Amino acid sequence: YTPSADNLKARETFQDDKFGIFIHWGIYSMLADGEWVMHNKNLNWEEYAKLASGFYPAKFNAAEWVAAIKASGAKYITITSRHHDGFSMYATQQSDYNIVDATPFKRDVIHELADECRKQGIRLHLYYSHLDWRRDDYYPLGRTGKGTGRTTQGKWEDYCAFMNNQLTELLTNYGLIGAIWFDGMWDKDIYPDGMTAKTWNLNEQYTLIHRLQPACLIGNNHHITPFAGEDIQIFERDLPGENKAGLSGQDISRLPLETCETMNGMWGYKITDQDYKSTKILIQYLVKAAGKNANLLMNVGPQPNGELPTVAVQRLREMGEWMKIYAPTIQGTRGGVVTPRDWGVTTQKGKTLYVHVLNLDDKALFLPYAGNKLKSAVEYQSRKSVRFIQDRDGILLKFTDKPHSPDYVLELTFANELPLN
Amino acid sequence: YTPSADNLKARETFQDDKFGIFIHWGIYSMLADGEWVMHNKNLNWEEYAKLASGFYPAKFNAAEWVAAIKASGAKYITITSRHHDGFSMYATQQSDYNIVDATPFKRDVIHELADECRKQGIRLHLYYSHLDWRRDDYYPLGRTGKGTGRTTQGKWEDYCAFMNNQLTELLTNYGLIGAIWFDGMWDKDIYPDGMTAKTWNLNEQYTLIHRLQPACLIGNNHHITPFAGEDIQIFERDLPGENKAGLSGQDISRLPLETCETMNGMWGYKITDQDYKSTKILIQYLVKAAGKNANLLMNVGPQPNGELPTVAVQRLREMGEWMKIYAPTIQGTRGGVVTPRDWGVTTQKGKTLYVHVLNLDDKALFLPYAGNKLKSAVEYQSRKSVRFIQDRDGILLKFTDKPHSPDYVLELTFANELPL
Amino acid sequence: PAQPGYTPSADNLKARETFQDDKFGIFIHWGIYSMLADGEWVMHNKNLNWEEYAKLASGFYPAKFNAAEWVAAIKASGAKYITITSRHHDGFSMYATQQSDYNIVDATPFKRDVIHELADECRKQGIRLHLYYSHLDWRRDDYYPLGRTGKGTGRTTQGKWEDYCAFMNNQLTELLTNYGLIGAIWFDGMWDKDIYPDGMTAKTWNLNEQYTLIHRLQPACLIGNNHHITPFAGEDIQIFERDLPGENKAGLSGQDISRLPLETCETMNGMWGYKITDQDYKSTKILIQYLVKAAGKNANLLMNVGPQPNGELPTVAVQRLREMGEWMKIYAPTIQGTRGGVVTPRDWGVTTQKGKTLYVHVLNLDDKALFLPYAGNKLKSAVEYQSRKSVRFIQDRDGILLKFTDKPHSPDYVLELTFANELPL
Amino acid sequence: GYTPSADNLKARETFQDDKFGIFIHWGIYSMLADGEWVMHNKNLNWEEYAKLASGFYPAKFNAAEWVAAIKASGAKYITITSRHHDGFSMYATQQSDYNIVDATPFKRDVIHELADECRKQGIRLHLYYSHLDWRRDDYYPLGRTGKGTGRTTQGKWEDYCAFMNNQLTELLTNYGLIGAIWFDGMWDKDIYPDGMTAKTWNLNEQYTLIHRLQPACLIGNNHHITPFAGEDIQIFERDLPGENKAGLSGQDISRLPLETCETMNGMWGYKITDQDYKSTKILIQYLVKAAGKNANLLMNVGPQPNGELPTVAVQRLREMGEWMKIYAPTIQGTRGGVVTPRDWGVTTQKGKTLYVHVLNLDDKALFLPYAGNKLKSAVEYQSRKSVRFIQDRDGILLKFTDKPHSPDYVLELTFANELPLN
Ligand code: NA
Ligand SMILES: [Zn+2]
Ligand SMILES: [Zn+2]
Ligand SMILES: [Zn+2]
Repeated sequence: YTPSADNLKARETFQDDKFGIFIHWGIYSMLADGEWVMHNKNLNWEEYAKLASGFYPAKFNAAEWVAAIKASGAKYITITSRHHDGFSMYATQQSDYNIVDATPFKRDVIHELADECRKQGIRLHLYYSHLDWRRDDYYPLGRTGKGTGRTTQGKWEDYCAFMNNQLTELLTNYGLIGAIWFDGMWDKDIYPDGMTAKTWNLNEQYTLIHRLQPACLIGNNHHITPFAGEDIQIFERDLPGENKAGLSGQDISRLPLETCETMNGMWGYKITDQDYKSTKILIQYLVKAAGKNANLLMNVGPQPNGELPTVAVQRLREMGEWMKIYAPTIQGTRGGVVTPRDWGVTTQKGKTLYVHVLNLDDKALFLPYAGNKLKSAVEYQSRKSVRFIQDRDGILLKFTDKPHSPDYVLELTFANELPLN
Repeated sequence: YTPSADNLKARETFQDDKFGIFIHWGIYSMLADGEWVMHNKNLNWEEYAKLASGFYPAKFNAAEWVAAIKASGAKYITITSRHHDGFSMYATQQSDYNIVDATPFKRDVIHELADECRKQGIRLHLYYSHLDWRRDDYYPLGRTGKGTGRTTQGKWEDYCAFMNNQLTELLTNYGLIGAIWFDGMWDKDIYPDGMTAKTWNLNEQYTLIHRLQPACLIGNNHHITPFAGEDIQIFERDLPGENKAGLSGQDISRLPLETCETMNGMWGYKITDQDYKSTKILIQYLVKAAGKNANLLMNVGPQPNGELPTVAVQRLREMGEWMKIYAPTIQGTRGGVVTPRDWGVTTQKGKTLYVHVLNLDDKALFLPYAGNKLKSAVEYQSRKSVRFIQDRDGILLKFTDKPHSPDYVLELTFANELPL
Repeated sequence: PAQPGYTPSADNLKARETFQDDKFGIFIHWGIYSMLADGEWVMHNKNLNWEEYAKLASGFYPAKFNAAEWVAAIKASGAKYITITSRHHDGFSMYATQQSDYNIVDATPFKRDVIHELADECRKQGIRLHLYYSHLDWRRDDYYPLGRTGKGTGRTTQGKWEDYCAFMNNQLTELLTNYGLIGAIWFDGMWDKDIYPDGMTAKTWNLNEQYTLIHRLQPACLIGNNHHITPFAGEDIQIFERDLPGENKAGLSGQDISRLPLETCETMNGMWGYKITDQDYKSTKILIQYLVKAAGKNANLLMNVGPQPNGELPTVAVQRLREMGEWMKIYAPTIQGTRGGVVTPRDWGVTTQKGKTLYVHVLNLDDKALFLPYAGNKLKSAVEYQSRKSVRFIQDRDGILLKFTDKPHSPDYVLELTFANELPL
Repeated sequence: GYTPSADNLKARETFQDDKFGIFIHWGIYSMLADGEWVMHNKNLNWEEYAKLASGFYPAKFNAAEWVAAIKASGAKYITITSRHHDGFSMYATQQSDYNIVDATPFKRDVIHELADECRKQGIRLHLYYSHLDWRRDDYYPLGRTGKGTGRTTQGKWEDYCAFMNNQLTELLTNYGLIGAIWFDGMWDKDIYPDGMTAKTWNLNEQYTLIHRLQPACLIGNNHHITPFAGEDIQIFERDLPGENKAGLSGQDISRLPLETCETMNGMWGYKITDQDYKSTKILIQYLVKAAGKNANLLMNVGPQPNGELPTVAVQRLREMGEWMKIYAPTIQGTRGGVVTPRDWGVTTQKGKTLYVHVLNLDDKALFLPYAGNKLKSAVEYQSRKSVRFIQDRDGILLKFTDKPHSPDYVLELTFANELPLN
């Protein structure tokens, strides 16, 4: 695999963007207990499908959704085109089990979002599930979905053809797509060959994607070393190199990095979970991702009435108030020469090092960097000079006051370009 | 309270009818985890209310619902006008939290059902909750609804006025109403005066109901001695005199009796519960209720797409095929002079005793009844004669074959009217 | 022959008849799981490490254990035999085995072979001793491959199934050599491998070699196997767990009733091993009726007690047993020495029979007449079993109708009916 | 009111010097092996639970082996449960037959045996004693726990208080010198308005009795609030002073000697399902972090029903001791340092010496926010090599040749003036 020039350009734009919004939306939103409900509660596949003919998110408005997300500073959206329950949220001809043909809503919401994304300057990424709890040609089964009541059995080859045909539709009828974001491969990690490219038909899938849209980036949330043909690496609920959530532990690759996370605790809408992370924690999460050279893909789970959660919209609005001031210290940067520490992180652009102080009550900060003369240091907002001392061992900044919250940012200007590790 | 003559007339018709269908339907059908979900999961009243603007039961059809129910032999429907979550399934003007104003469906389903009920000859009963998990004027709180996020406090007097105004709408704008079926007063059984008529404004409520529709029957699912003004007594998930479900134990009154039960395990739609009682068990439940002089109110929980569960429609249809043969042995009867036994039950009408053999391998049956000469005994369906021996100790019936299922019915004719 | 190839010896057939005559035995589930007092399955249920669990043995000291007192309290109930766990699923041996040091003599400070002590007192007091033995083992690494249980007990090495089978053969040999005459071996656990296509075969479980070995050592020893399916050739009794034969209220049965002697087993509270949270012991009335219903279905009742970690039988269980024996002092002849009666069980009760005698056990009837579907044998007399008062009856070609002067009393209103001809079996 | 004796004040300073002790929770709840709260948590009938006693025989118990394994860690004292909430006495009390000597086949006074060995091996013995009782019917009225243990008779609170006084007298008369009484359980009555008063719990009389029999005996009471007059140590449960990650703290830091208690696995009593013992690295750093906050660490082990200390805990203690063999002077005999805890580590101090404990740092330099006291020298504590430093009015910057090693990279700084205690 050798990525095309347009793909490489897209990789650079992706890393420049730093911030996107995940959207998990499907008929599981009506049950309002998370996107895994079909499997978690062993719901019969035919009984679950009866929900579709009552699905009517009357307050859905794509312009409003995209506007609310753009106001956060985010530059792209990743939306579930089809999740594990096998329901398609677009006008597919591969199955009548889709938002157009099976619901009274009768509208291709992916189409409506694509149109508004294009109009508002937001890039559209498509989540697509390798795992299927409904179709009988997902056979043999893996570790999940054994309780969903399937009693017939089809051919894996036909399931793979189904996925190819759906990917082809998604990359034909919805304009330029910035990425395909695969998920679910891990379902067969119980078999010896269950995590191979051959088992999952990855080479054919990736070649097909890049043939239709060479600039489209491919990610696959398998939590292991990226397969040839992937263009981004995904870390689920952890910064690269961290494993507090237990879904990581894999080596950091050379691909563009993206951490995904929930704003409350769940990907799909969950009516019992209204505990949304504070704006301060969300801002620091984005800064910490940027400081580890990674994008943040922050999730919102839309309601069954088609509105984004009001509290999520407020958080996004307030993140955008901060981005109004600080976006140039995050967007367009890469992880800085000083890797993340307990006090905070650094990001860099050209000859500029942004020092993001997130957690420090003292009035001095040692930076382990030498060999590049520091010409100036100022507070990013006020532009006041920051006193400093530099020698062959590093740089010591001194501050007039306690670092303020949520991020006390210093702009350091060096004589030479900062190295890219 | 002395019931009007129209009310007494309605009480006898109710008992004649013997069989009705309960319907629990609301926006809780969307969450498909039972009608109690708002309390069970301590759902915030404002967050729960956001569900209404996505409620669109597009496959609802009142004519199909009523026809599927009529086909079972059932004679009446009891539907939730407003349950504990406080959402009104009708075009109330007392709150904007209703099916017409708060949902994109925009249709008064109770008015559509009332119209089909009247056209198809089915009587309409209305369930109404005394308990409210949403309104801040339901104050002080009882034992439920403490977790639904209310932070303002109103006045019980205004909540009582709310209930009166809704009852007036229901008994004025929907034609003749066969019964008001109250529920939820047990929520305040934790307080010393929590279960009094004064606390719950029952006398003013009951008088209002009977003023607007004197023939309307009043039931109250309080699980205790019926209050003056009530016209039916409710046993929840048990036959009168039994307490296998733990919600009964109260003395049997002289009011008409009604047992309510679920066809699967839950009143509201519940996607995890697809375990519907067999047709045999449902038929036997109706017969056992009749044999204890009680109606059976059997429940269906409609889906959020507006359809009755297809398996429930099937069960109803199959009950109706049985009723097409056997309806005269339970409708128009009262509990029989021989009270329920392990082998089955009896029902009666005039001088006729119907013996319902539900569970018997023997080719004979002893009946402990004496003092009334038995003139004839036949198989109800075949009309063939059944040999019998009668003396002062009782009656012994003898059969040619072992009793068939689900109900082997004998028709016995006595010289004198059977006592009640 | 009920079971081809296998022909039971004359002495085995005699033991089968005595077993059915006895009708009533007491199950005893005792082991170091009694210390944890949360049931005999605790090592699997809580995924306890096999090495950590074994550390319990060096603290096991049931100082109030008294074999004579146990056997006396059990004899007092009318029970005729005891079935005791020699080794349950946790793999701990409650006797002086040379196949493993993980046993009550070598691994505990108690240092006493309690099966030997019980066998001696059973012989002294006229009670027969049956031995439970587990096919399933959650400790040994030669229980390999695993079945559906025991995957969480921390085994990290693997042995050979052939060595596990040799281990069981040599333990069975010890049990049938060193403890006198043994009335039955009661196997359990082979359902563990019902997840495999050949997992329930005689070949997988080495049953033919085991059964042949048992009957070679003690031809009169009866073999039962709690597999919940059709009995394998060489078994001499059929077990129904927590149900009467033909019933399946507890969900562990459903298998056809064989021609072997039948035995239903049940707990007196809800659990087999001692369980400190479960003090809900069935009433004497329910226990008496359970024994009668078993006898009426031609089955023995094996009723369980789970001894405490201090070595005592639960006081409430001893009281129930005493009160059952008070009833048996009067009514034992209507159950012991009988077989299931020509009238099979009904909602009102059951019948048992012996010779020309039919005992009608009315367990649940408020009316003052009872129809009995039996004809072809002249009824000569009917009396109340205890008072001996005559019971009025009418007999014709369709059956018998008894009439009673009073509502039937509890827990069992027994009538004794005497016929002209032997009752059929 | 309360003025501590000269001997009490001396014992307070020795306790703080010692820094490190081992908690032992042992009782017949060890046989059920599901925690010391089991009789309440599972609503066990008090009579049925007591039947366990006649099967209790910890045949592998050996007081010398226990004390030896604890001494090998560097710890200087042991705190053992003389009687926990289940009401069972682990010593030869004459106030109840429900005790290890009279009610079990073991027939041995394990507190006596431990006291003998503690004296022989030079380890101080502290006695935990529960104010809460789930068995006795004179614990009446009930508080929030123990309502399911099946009591159907009612005694008198004054008789329960007399029972406690009589047991405390035994423990302070028949067992040699006792370094502390460690009370627990009065929070049971925090549901009543007067439920946390000294009057309700008879504390003044109890404390006066303890200090009359053994004036140097230190009194602690795990009530999670401001210490009562007469207490000589303050207890923080599962948190360092000033922290509340475990939710049992939040009380102001007093001027009494401070002690944080914690479990090695997750439970105080033996728990057969819980074999997740904190790593030696985490245990050493816990001890250092406690010392850096001017607190002792009381680290728990829950002995098995066969009488052995868990072997993994013995091994952890041994490894702790291998670290203490090198680093004990940087912890024992110190007080919390003038630089309070930071993300990178902590400081401790003695005289003019500041020990800088680097616990979590990838840099080859460290800024210390301390001024007004001239730094005379800085060395690596273990190697003794000099550490370069810069000092000015804003603080001190230390520079290191290599990345700090684990579990604790210790620098020894020597100042011109005595370090203050704030
Ligand atoms: Na009868
Ligand atoms: Zn378009
Ligand atoms: Zn012997
Ligand atoms: Zn001594």
